[PDB]
Parts: sequence; structure tokens; C-alpha cells
Amino acid sequence: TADLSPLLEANRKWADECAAKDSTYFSKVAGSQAPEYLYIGCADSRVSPAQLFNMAPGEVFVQRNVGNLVSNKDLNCMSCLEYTVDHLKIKHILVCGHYNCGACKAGLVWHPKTAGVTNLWISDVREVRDKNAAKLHGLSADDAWDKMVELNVEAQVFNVCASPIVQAAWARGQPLSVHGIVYTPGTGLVKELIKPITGMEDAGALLRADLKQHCFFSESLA
Amino acid sequence: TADLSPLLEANRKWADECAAKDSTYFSKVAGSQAPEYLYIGCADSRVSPAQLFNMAPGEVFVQRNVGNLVSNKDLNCMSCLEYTVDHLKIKHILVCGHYNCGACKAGLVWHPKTAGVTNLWISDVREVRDKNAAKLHGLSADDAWDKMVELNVEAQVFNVCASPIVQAAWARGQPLSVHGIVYTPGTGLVKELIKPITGMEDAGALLRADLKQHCFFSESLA
Amino acid sequence: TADLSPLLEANRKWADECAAKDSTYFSKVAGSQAPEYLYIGCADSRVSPAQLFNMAPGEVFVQRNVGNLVSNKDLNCMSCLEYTVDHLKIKHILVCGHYNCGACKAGLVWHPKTAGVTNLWISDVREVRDKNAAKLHGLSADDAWDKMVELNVEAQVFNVCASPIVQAAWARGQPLSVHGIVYTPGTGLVKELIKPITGMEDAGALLRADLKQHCFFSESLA
Amino acid sequence: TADLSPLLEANRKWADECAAKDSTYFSKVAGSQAPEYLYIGCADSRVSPAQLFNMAPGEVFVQRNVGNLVSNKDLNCMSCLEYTVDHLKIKHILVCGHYNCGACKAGLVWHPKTAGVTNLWISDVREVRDKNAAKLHGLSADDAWDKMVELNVEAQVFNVCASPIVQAAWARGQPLSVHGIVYTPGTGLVKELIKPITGMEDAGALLRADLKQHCFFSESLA
Ligand SMILES: [Zn+2]
Ligand SMILES: [Zn+2]
Ligand SMILES: [Zn+2]
Ligand SMILES: [Zn+2]
Repeated sequence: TADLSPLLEANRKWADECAAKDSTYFSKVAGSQAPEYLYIGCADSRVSPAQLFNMAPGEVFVQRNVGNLVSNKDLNCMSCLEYTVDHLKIKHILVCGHYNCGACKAGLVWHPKTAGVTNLWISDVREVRDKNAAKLHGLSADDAWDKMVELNVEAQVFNVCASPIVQAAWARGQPLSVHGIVYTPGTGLVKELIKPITGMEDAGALLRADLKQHCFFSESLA
Repeated sequence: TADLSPLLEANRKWADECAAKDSTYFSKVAGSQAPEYLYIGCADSRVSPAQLFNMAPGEVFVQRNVGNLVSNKDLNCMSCLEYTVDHLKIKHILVCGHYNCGACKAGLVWHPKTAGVTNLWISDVREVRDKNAAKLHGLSADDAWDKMVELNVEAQVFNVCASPIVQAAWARGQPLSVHGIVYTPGTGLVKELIKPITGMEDAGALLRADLKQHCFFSESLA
Repeated sequence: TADLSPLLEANRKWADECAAKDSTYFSKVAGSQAPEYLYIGCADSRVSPAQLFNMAPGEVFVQRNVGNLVSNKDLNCMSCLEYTVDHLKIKHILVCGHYNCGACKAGLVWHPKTAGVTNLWISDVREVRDKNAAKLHGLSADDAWDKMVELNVEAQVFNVCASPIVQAAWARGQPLSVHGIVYTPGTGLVKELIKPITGMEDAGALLRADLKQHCFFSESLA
Repeated sequence: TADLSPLLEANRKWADECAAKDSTYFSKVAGSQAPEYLYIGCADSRVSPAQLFNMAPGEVFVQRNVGNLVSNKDLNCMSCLEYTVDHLKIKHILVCGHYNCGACKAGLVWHPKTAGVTNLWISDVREVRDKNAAKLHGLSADDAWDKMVELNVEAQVFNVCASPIVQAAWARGQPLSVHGIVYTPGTGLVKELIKPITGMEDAGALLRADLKQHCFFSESLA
């Protein structure tokens, strides 16, 4: 019962359906790729980018990790961002959270003495949490969970915008836009939490934290 | 223009159908997930695992990084592995490489002096190449590329097998299998490179590196 | 010339003396170590902990990195912390910053777009600065630098306190203290910035961030 | 007894002795540093660089970690190397192992199912180990341990030489030399395992592995 035959038969059928309808569906992407989109999202099994957006092969380059986290000192995620931006010249970066996310739950409730690598990994969710005690405390377990997801989404858009890669791209006039969205596993629909950000002006109007003070910090000293 | 209306409209259209076909498609995965698979794959825009295996929401938990790499020392990949194995209790790990992989070509032709984070990330790929330098010795460019891909899939499978998370599940008598697969962007077809590995003895029959030696080295001293 | 003879000659001279003073200086630490201290400090060439505390061989176990930084997600620092606490059974952790620290100045004046790995590594330093933006607001260059150093020492001490290794030793009733110190390259003098922390209650009295909140957040939901 | 008074009194006395003998000992390094040496070595409490070499403040910038490891995807160690080479323009890099090293022991004998971050961290020692089964198997526990230390030293010189930083420096004609040495805790003496390496020619003559094939790999393809 460790056998893959059923699973290989599903893939075979799918590939045949696809090319029967469009002969160059796969052929036209045999030898290179040029997607317009990068998507950064959760490793959760209910949130499948290509299928929920209906995008075909060669349309969306994807990073996927527990909690949809972005950090300058994570060479895994930073690699997806640098390769898309600097070598494929993508136009749009999608940063996506989901309701009912258990990486955000563990962030609310786990004691940091918890054994294992997952507890190390979701340290980033604790940091967003600890900054928003005023939006979180004394809500129902349910209302706190949905609000944790939204805040993290906002946290990770800022991280993408404040990243060295995306900062160098905007400095050399490359058009690049960043987007904060959220998915509902219960209904399969996407909602837009934050409108499009295409540079320092949009960022300055749409994000809670101050990206400009972040980038130019000694223009606030003496 | 970075307008999202077109993408959202495609998600609308997508959700309505899936539901009209089947009323409970989404609502039954409202409040939890219990997938049976973990997929570790490449970040490239042509290899979409839920799409290419035709899997419904909540069927396959996903890690996706430049080059489908697995190291004990990468907390991003290691948490995907710990969460599925230890808490979700999955049964099958899919380790997937792909033909035409730009990460594997970078591993053959870049000089380690190249700037930027992607050059750091693919060091694992240079190490597989060096240990196997002789196998890649007189091949045409295309032939070294296809070989690199396949050698990388075998290594990554040994890495999952040798990981502390996995050695631990085996010693506890957890049922958990590991499978080396490859994908062709040009055809949409999955091929199987290494048959199922369900414990230490399959790993002895199937892998070219010695998993027993790695696990029990110190016994071969006096 | 890269000849090593001069350096080796200085080690010869050094060893002979220490031994002539005291026959068993070296031979008694031939086959094990049991130090009582762990030092986490900066990599800068002026801050040499065994020298500046005048400690003999086997007295102080050392971590040294650009900016004396501590994150749950850095396996280099975290193993120094786990090995001493869990296996060597140490009693005191020294977390040491220094005046004139180029890492702390880089954290104030670099634009996150700057190339190279040192710019990634010091993100922890930008985050301490941002949370405390107001305290650093109208200071002269020298004054913001000295403040940055001191704020960084407090943060890093909270990081060691909040780590899973340390929370775990405390819950097991292990005696283990944590101490925030600073060093002046110009004088050779150590000053003490935060008094000893020996458990949860000292941490409540001594740190400006709330360690209890961080550990038990989820209790303040309904 | 968690009290630091005795320890602060030792530092005070030391600093006074030093400046009594030489008035500018500390003063001349109050406002910057310019060391000639970087040292990369073990966090072991018996191996204290500044004291074993008799170097004063401002002479040796130091990285220290469990096992004296160097990896392109360790931002901690890679930071020490990039800062010294590119901003301070050091001339000499010292890579140092020690006999009786317990990071190298754990590498010989631990089962990789072992819980904790230290076991993740010393994965690099397993990789050097697995490549040298022919130098290691059927030696006494003691003889295998000393040989593990020597090999690792060689492993980590190669890693320094093959690093992006040191590769870019040599390409722009910066003089920089790499040195493989070993210390004996039992006798306090240093020994030279590998003679000085100042570029690709020296590396090519003195190192077991092929640095040239490593850097220029497609000049061995067709
Ligand atoms: Zn999630
Ligand atoms: Zn690929
Ligand atoms: Zn410093
Ligand atoms: Zn050691």
C-alpha cells in the first residue's frame, strides 16, 4: 500500500487531458520559463496556488513554508525572491495568508519551551504577536486567530518591501508590485487585505509601519 | 497596471464550479487538515504539485525551494518535515526534481565567486556534483544537466532518509515511506527514479550511498 | 610573507612560562573540560574574553559573532547554548556588548539595499532600533551609537532568557543565571548593565520587555 | 553566589597592569581597529586564541563555534569572513582545530536520531567523516579521534579557500593567506598541519581536494 501506481495514473490522465485541449500547453514551456508572478504562501495542504488561481504551468513561481514567513536571514525564501526579481524580472509578488492557519495558532498559544524545530521556526509569528497585544488580548479564541492571520500577512508584505532585493529593484526603476491577500479554506475564495504597492509612495500610504524611516533612519537623527 | 480584479475573477469562477459540482468540496476542510502526503519540490513555475497530481484541497502538504534541497541545517524545510511526520502523522514523503532545472545548471556552470544569495543556497548542489565528478566527466552539456538532476534527486532522498525526524519515526515503528520522483516540464509527466523506501532494509537495497554506515559508523573502530 | 615562525615562537615562549610557573597548568585539562561560564560576545579584535577576564584554560566556553547576536533560528549560536547548558551543565551565561561597535553603527546608517552577507546578518540590529525608535530620536551621532549598543545588550539578554534551552533548564530546576555586560575598548574595563537574572521573577523585575507575557500570551484571550 | 564582583575585580586588575606597563595599550585602539589576522576556531573552553598566541587587543578578529566549522550557508561565520576581508582588508586567516575535541567525537559516534540543535549543527563533521571511512575504520577510539580532528581541519581550510569572499579577493589581487593549524589542550602548543596558501597555485599543491576543478568545473566537461 506504499505503492504510487494510482498516483502516477492520475498525473498521466491530467497531462493527456491538458494537451488534448491545447497542443502547446506543455511544449511551449519545455525549454525555459518566464512567469510574471512570484507567490509566497503557506505549506498547508488546503491552499494550492496554481489551482486556486487557475494558473497554468509557467505562470507562477512559488515559495511555500509553515506560516508564509519572509526573513532576510532565511536563505531558502530569500533565494526564491532574488531569482524571480533579478534573473526572471517578474512584475508581481503575491504574499498570501489563510484563515484556520495552525502556524498562527501555535504562535498564539505555545510555550516557547516546546521541543522541536517547528517551535524554533515560528518565532517570527511570536514577534508579530508581541507587538499587537492591544489588538489581540481579550478576544474569543476564534476572533484572535483570524486577527493573528491578518496581522502576519501585513508583517510579511512589509518584509518583502523592506528586503534588500526589492529595495535594489525599485532603485534601478524596475517595475515591481507587492500584494497582501488572504484565502478561506472553508469557502475557497481569495480576499484582498492590502491594495497594490508599486514603490515607496504606495508603501507610505498603505502600510501601518514606516518603511521610509526604516530605509532612511539617520534622516531622523541629528 | 497591477490591478488584481482579473485574478480574483478567475478565483470566483474556479470556486463556484468546484462547489456546483459538489456542495461540500470546500466546507468539509473548514476546520482541519489530514493529508496523507508531504511533497518536497522545486520552486520553478512549471511544476505545480496539487495541479499535476490532480489533488483536491487538503490532500498534499507542500515545501518548494530553488532546487528541491533538503539539509538538517535548514529550519524552513526541516519544519515542514517535522510538522507532517510528528503532528499530522503523514504516511508518504514525495521528493521531486525536474528536467530543465536552472538550479541544477547553475550548480554546473557558476563560479563560486558569483555575488548574491542564490549562489550561497546552491552550495549543496556543488557538493553532490563534486562527489560524483567522474559520472559527469565527458558528457555533452544536455547530458550533464539531465544527470545532475537525477543525482540531485537521489542525494535529497538520502537526506530525508538520514534526517533525525525520519530516523526517529522509524525507531518508534511509525509507518512512513520515501519516494524519489522526477517531472518533465515539456510533457507534464511524472517518472519514478527510486522505488518506495519504508525502513532501513529498503534503504540498504535502493540507495548507492551507505545509510547503515552513516547511522552506525562508530562500530567500525576497534 | 605569510611565514608563521614568529607566531609559533610566541606560543612556545607562552607555554613554557605558564608551565614553569605551574607544572600542571596544562596537563590537568588534557582529557576534559568543566567550565562554569558561557560567554556570548562580539567578534571585534579588541574584546578577548579569556584575556580580559584573566581566565586560565578550561574556565570559559565562547561564542563570538559580528554584533554579539542571539536568535532561536541561528544554529551556530544555539548549539553553543545547548551544549553548555544541557551537557556541560554550566551555571552562568555572560552576554557581552562593546562601545565603538561597528556592527551597531552599521545597524544605524546602512540602507537595507547594501549588498553582501553582513547586511543580512545585522537585520536583528535594525529590529531593536525600530522598536526603540523614539529613545534614539534626537541624539548626536556618538550618543545614538552608545545607546544602540546598550539597547542591543538588553535585547540579547531577553533572547537568551526566552530561548527554549533556557526556559527548559528553569522548568527542570537547573541553577542557571544570565548577566548583561558591556566593555570599553579604550580602557579595558567591563561594566555591568543588568543585574543577575536567575529565573522568571528576576526577569520580571529587571527587563523592560515582558518575559511573562511572551511565555504565557494565550491566557489573555477570553 | 550568582555574583560577578570577583570576576569584575580580575578584569579591573588586568586592565591596570596592562596600562601601567604601556600607556597606549588600550588608548590607541579606543576609536577603531585594524587587525591583520582573522582566526576561526572551536568554542571549547581550553582553546583561547588571544592568550595562546599572546596577541594584544586589535591584533586578531575571532569567530568561534562548536567544531570550528565553515559553510557558505552559515550567515554567522560568513559574516566574520566578509567583514574582515572586504572592509578591514586582513592579510592572514587562521583555521584552527584541537585534539580532544568533543564536537569531533560526537561526529564519530552519535546516531543522527539524537534530539537537539547540537546534533543538527555537527552534520558537517559527519560529511567529512563519511568521505574518509578508509582513514578511519579499525583504528583505536583514540587514534580515530586525533585523525578526525586533522581531517576536519583540512576540510575547513578548503571551505575558506573555496568561499565566495576569498575567491573574489584573489580575483582582484588582494594579498590574503590561509593557514591550517592544530592545538594540543594537554601541552598548550600549536602545530602547523598545512603550510601557507596564498592563491590557486599554493592551494593546488598543498590540499588533497581539487580547488581548481571546484571553481572551473565546465573546463572538465565537453
Ligand atoms: Zn498555515
Ligand atoms: Zn528547478
Ligand atoms: Zn562589535
Ligand atoms: Zn572542540
